[PDB]
Amino acid sequence: KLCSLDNGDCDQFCHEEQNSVVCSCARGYTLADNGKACIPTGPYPCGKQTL
Amino acid sequence: IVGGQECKDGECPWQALLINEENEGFCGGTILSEFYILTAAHCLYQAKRFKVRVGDRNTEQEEGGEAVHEVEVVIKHNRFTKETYDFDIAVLRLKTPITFRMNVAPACLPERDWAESTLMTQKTGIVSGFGRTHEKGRQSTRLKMLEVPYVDRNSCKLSSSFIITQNMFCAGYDTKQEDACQGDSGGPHVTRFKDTYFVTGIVSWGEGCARKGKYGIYTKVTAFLKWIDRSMKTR
Ligand SMILES: O=S(=O)(/C=C/c1ccc(Cl)cc1)N1CCN(CC2CCN(c3ccncc3)CC2)CC1
Ligand SMILES: [Ca+2]
Repeated sequence: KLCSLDNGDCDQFCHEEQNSVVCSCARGYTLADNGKACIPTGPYPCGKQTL
Repeated sequence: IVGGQECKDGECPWQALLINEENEGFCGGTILSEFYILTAAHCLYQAKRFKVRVGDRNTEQEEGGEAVHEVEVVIKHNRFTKETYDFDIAVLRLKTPITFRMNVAPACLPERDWAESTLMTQKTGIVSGFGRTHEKGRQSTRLKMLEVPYVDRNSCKLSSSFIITQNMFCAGYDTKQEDACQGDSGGPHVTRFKDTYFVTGIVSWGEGCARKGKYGIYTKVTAFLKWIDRSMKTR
């Protein structure tokens, strides 16, 4: 818990619903298996520099 | 964009340009998705009829990554007014979809709560545009980018000569000669979080460019989220 700690260890959005942490991602991403990391589901996901 | 660096290959892919009949950029925009562009409402006045350009980093040497799109419908906020510049925001529905390629990609829209507490509490944000590199010079040929520290909401109000509404926020420097300028309005104000960028503001206005004592005024994106979603469903 404590999305203030280090964003609750999420990659993006962090919610404190109930007693625990709850991570989520922007449209175009899917939450990983660890419920923390965000994974792109396309070749050009938002907010990512096309380097 | 006075001061600041040049947007290198792929660094500012969500940048957009509003071009008029003369085919000259008059304002900026942010690519939200393949069909929508984010811009300032007051930019809708500075041009007769216009189109938007993506994947363009040098207004001189044609780059194959470019594309021109026509506007299907402009959703301009009703509450907007030139007297206060409050609600300086608008969303554009493109006729044809944007082909995401290098130098052409959308910027993420964040959740309101998360953003205000994690995004806007960060030290800096990034602003970019093809606008003047000087208060008196001409529109820039190269797309620039500028790291602009967030400004304590209080200093903002004090330094400002006008009512800084709750739909605006300050960013820039007090003395350093760096800040947006004309032509840059409507452009993207993005914040970085773990290599992923988020739209946070819309280049709105300022009293001159990089003036000592003054700051850059940006439309608070987090305050129109639900409005932007509604707009992407058109309304
Ligand atoms: O030099 S400029 O070209 C701007 C460059 C610039 C710099 C930083 C940022 Cl982030 C955005 C734009 N110029 C200055 C004066 N205003 C015209 C002003 C008219 C009065 N005004 C207000 C604001 C809020 N309530 C009531 C009145 C602000 C705008 C028109 C344009
Ligand atoms: Ca070009």
